[PDB]
Amino acid sequence: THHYPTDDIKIKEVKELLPPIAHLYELPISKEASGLVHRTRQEISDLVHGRDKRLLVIIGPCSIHDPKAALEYAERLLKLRKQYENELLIVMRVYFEKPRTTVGWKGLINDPHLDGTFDINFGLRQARSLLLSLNNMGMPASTEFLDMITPQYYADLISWGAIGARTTESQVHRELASGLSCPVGFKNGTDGNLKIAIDAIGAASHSHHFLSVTKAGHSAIVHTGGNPDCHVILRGGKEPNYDAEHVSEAAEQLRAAGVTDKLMIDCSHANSRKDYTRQMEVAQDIAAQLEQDGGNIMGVMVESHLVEGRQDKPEVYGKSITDACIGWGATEELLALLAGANKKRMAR
Amino acid sequence: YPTDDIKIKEVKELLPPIAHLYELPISKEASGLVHRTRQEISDLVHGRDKRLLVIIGPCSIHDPKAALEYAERLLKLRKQYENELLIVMRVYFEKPRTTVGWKGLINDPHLDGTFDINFGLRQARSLLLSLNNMGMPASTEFLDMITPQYYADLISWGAIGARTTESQVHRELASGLSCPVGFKNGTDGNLKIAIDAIGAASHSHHFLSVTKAGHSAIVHTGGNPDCHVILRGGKEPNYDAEHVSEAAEQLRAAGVTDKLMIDCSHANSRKDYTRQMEVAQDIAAQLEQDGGNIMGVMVESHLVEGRQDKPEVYGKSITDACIGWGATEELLALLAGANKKRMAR
Amino acid sequence: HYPTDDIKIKEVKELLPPIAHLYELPISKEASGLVHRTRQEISDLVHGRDKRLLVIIGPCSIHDPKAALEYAERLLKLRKQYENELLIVMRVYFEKPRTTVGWKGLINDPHLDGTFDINFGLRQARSLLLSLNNMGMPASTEFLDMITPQYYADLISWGAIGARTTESQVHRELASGLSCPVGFKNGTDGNLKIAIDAIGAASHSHHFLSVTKAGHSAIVHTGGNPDCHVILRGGKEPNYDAEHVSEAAEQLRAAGVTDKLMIDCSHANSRKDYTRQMEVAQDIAAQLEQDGGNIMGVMVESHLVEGRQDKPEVYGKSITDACIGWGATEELLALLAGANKKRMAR
Amino acid sequence: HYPTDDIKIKEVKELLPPIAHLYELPISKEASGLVHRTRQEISDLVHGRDKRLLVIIGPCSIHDPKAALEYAERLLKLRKQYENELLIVMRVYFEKPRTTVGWKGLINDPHLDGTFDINFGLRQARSLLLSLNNMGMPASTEFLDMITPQYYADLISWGAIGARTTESQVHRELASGLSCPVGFKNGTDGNLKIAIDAIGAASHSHHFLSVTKAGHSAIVHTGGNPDCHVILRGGKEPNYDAEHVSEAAEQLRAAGVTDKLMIDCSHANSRKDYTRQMEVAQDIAAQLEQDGGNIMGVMVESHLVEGRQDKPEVYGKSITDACIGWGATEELLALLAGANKKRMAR
Ligand SMILES: N[C@@H](Cc1ccccc1)C(=O)O
Ligand SMILES: N[C@@H](Cc1ccccc1)C(=O)O
Ligand SMILES: N[C@@H](Cc1ccccc1)C(=O)O
Ligand SMILES: N[C@@H](Cc1ccccc1)C(=O)O
Ligand SMILES: [Cl-]
Ligand SMILES: [Cl-]
Ligand SMILES: [Cl-]
Ligand SMILES: [Mn+2]
Ligand SMILES: [Mn+2]
Ligand SMILES: [Mn+2]
Ligand SMILES: [Mn+2]
Repeated sequence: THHYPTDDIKIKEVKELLPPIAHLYELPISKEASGLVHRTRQEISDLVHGRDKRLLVIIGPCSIHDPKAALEYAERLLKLRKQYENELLIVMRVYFEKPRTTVGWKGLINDPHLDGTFDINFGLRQARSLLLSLNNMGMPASTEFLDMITPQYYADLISWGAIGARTTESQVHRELASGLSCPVGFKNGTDGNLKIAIDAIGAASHSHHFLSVTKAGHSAIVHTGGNPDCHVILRGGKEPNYDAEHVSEAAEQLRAAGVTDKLMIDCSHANSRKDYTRQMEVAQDIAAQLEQDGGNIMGVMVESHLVEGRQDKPEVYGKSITDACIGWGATEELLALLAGANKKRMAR
Repeated sequence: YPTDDIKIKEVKELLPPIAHLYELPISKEASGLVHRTRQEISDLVHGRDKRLLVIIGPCSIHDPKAALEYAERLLKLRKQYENELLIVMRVYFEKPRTTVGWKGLINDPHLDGTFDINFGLRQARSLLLSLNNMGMPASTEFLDMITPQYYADLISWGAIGARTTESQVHRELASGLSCPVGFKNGTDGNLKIAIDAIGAASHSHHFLSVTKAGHSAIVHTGGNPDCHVILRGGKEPNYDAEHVSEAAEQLRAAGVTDKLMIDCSHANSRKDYTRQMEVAQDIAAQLEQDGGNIMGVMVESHLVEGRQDKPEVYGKSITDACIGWGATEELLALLAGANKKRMAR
Repeated sequence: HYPTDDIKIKEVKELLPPIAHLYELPISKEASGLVHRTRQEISDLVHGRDKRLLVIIGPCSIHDPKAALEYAERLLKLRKQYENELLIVMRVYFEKPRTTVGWKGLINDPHLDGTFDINFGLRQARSLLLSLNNMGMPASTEFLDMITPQYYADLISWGAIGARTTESQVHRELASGLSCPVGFKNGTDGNLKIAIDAIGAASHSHHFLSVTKAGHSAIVHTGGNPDCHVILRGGKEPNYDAEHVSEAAEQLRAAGVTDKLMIDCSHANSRKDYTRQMEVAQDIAAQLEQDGGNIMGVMVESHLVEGRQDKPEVYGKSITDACIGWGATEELLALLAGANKKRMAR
Repeated sequence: HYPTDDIKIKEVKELLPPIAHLYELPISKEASGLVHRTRQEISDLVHGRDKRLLVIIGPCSIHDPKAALEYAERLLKLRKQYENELLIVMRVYFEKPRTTVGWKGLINDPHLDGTFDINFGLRQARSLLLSLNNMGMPASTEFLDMITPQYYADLISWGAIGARTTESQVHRELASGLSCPVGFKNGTDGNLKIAIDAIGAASHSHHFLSVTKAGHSAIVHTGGNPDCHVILRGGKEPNYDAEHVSEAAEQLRAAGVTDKLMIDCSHANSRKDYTRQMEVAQDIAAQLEQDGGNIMGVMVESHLVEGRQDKPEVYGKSITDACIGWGATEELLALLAGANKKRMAR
């Protein structure tokens, strides 16, 4: 050439996203939602720092692919949230995407129509809409943040947030966490590395900068204040790491690092060895721990839907199309089991 | 009750990419150097050419004057060894860290906690343009999904670091970077995350970023066919023939390019800069014997050797310790001679 | 350091960008067909290819979307009724420029209380414009600035540049890039030269500054607008009569631009008296019956209820210039249709 | 789906936001001081708190920054020499509006070749404006649209709204938020009322659409500009003489706005003849000697070299309106200095 091309050589298309502010204008957080979010955050902070011995329970589908079923799930769960409010602090898992190495559906935000149309403007509007409806009905929500831009669209509706095993060591994700309004859980690494999560809590506690967009949708540098409400999530690795031996080892490491030694345990994913029928075993092991001692457990995580298992196409209502989940009946047993176990712990 | 930006001190709009692009447009010559160098590196990744890519330079740039002088010296050697080595300057603006400390030239250019990013972005672009204009291609690590909009048009080779190789969004980024991309193996030696990254990054993805004009955007990528692995050590170093052979088998097994890069520094030197030469000597011996799966090396080098906590000495690192200029001359002559023998078979 | 920037500015507030409104209110297929078709139909009148009369008719200003829609439903019946003689397009002006303090219109101040809720005002304007086209009623508007068109010009079948801006270079540059045909009003005191010059200017390629659909400062490069014409709206004295029309047509021909024009029955032509709009229309009818070859359109200020009021108390009654009511509007349209039917039969 | 959007648009491209230019060319302390003081000094003249004569003087249009700066160096000596009698501010206008095709000025088309490199034009305009303020020469300009002021109004000590836009509502809204004092020109044909009306309007709070310094669609809420005044530039006939000044003053007083005004020596007051600016100046000088209490300023079109040329071949000679040369400028300023020196004895 004269001028050889060097910009966007491997880019098919860049399209504007509607700014966060457009979504916020259509769907402003209500007074009720605001109160629920503010309260639930403070309450979760109390658990993280050992000021309250109630058990945080992040529970719900692996991924949200159908708002209607999410809203029905929320209705059922709400009754249990209330029933168990003295023993457990129940928050719905509302993740819009499962990260994956191979190609496949990129979730409800990226691809709301489930057909590779990538209608993100729609997806983001749908995602905000659901999160607002959840908070309005009295069901707080949690989610995993996969990038540094989506939080501007709906983090104001999030009571608890996660950074996944594949990004816990990522500098920029730690930076993000240090500025999220909600408490944040850092999952241990894919193969069980706990150190990255312990390091992440220390890092995310401090002030940081990272790049994102303003609510008006423009390139921005963000200066964080630190997030003092971070904690570990044990989700297994090569072997599961839910039992008392592992919880006690993690707590030693946490204390040795001088960060909170209250942690959360995932009943699904690697701790269930990718088998949804084993989540109850994990919970039952956690129940047992809480009865004997369990001083370092502040939370658990469970993959649960209306209907159990999984499907590869979205044919059955309330049935996951990502990781398999325990159905509603087992959800009822699992929660009873945890509430009764924790009732005793709080009394001791 | 407030629920938004509870833990945010400030959100500040940046000058858009178009502003920096207006002040510092890529020149014709620089676009040719970038275009050519990218293809040349693609040829190494895909086994078309047997020159050895050498990504060499400071751990991190904290002073552009010293980087330009470094580049001037390096350029003569890039030219001298062009039939055996494809020399490209390491121009990394930041070293990621867990503890508190300096966040690099882009984030904090004045080295004083002022975080003058607009200036940092300008200075980074300015340096990269100057380097390309003098004949020196540049390489960098991309730590997020927005900075590439400011200066990726000037980068001939990019890296994704050990701590981000497994991150989905960073792989999605890699899938639309105009340059070839190296993925580093995990902090403790995990090669699979890099092998998976190359696979993921060869496909078309979507990720969020900004347009050149600074507006929140969705990016639809075409996939990046020119990705490869970088061996940078783990619990043990992984630079030797035995580790190379195992990585190459796993790469072939995965159906991705089995040509890789070996970092002489970081966890392969185990943070002793004086051990880089020893790693390079082992690499040289591999190239002389066979070394068919090696397409490149990485070396942390500066004008003056070692490191210092404050930028007192000119041309000396304030992040990881580097070999100095004399050792650099020796290492490059060494690798040139060894690869000459490889290429002749 | 002394401050020198924004010294007399209370506030600068970023708006929602056009793309935000366009996403909530995309133009429908049906509204697109109507807009596209009506612009071409008007082009054909402007250039003498069709002899139907363009009738820009409706409220002085829109202050109540409900009444606007009711007005449209009634007007639609007549648009259809007279479609062989008249091309009826609804007047949908959101603001009346004024010199003194007062309401700045439905876009700038939709709540009519000086809250200046512009985001709401732009949304409601777009929404009203979309509902109008969807029911079969094309819309017309005056563009007062260079940024508002990005929010709703896609919904506009005919656009005006008023007496106070016809001579404005930047408004001529705007007109040169508007998707719709454009009418330029003669000056406040009757100056026609500014409108003739405007047509010439607007037919050529220009640049002017605005925003992109995403809301970013932009330079706009236009193709030129071949479908501009003049609008006679009076001055010191009215200029609607055959003798004024005749002279304006000669001056248009001498400038090498279209000698087909529009006559406003209202404003300075009615001497600010809405009960004279019918007399102007009667004079126009008499011209169309005799010859009237240079008339391609008329403008009428019309509402559900006649007159004007200071506060919006009575439903369907103007809060800006006094308009004829619905009954008078039926008579005025019958008169014009009847006169033009005869013109078209020659 | 028929197309309805941007049908007659060739291209919309982003403009660098104001903040990009402000980052590269921040106002200096010195320039901020000069601007601040000069604006204050001019408001004093507008309201008759001081009796020095504002002289807006310089090229019709800027097409070459080098000549502009050279011109400024020469003017600076006389600005200093006459500082007790005259307040000399350089005319730094980047474009002359026109009806026919031709050069669209230094901002729109800095390369004088039809390439419309507007980013470069805005940059060059701000650059020149900053250099002028830094050397000690304050600057004045005409604002043609609602966006360009965001790029350099912080460097402007006096602004003009031209004859073709004085009646424009949006341009009055702009004026009401401009940090400098503003002169409104009488109409093209001599109409003074639009300018008197403009002063009233611009004194109040208004809204208008523009962009934020960051380059995004915005609504601007202004505070009102108390420092507006009329500029008499002729029309149907020259309006520089004592009788016309007296009529204008009476009319200003009746509208309850400042009866201090500016008289343009050029344009229609010179009958388009650059050799008559000295004659107008002489008439003004005789008024200042006798009484001239309503005069607060004059405008003059002046360059290094007299006359005009179609192509920018000769250095320092206008390619728009013909100007007096540097020699006649020296004579014209000495004349006005001496006459106002006498006026100031009363
Ligand atoms: N708005 C986020 C914080 C954030 C700001 C800016 C960018 C990204 C995230 C929260 O309230 O948690
Ligand atoms: N501009 C980048 C690709 C990219 C586009 C958009 C966002 C991020 C990265 C390149 O040429 O490599
Ligand atoms: N979008 C307008 C033209 C326009 C573009 C940009 C700014 C202003 C107006 C139309 O289609 O008529
Ligand atoms: N910045 C201008 C005022 C202004 C603001 C916004 C838009 C246009 C003009 C000044 O200081 O005079
Ligand atoms: Cl934008
Ligand atoms: Cl656009
Ligand atoms: Cl602003
Ligand atoms: Mn899952
Ligand atoms: Mn390093
Ligand atoms: Mn009216
Ligand atoms: Mn002139």
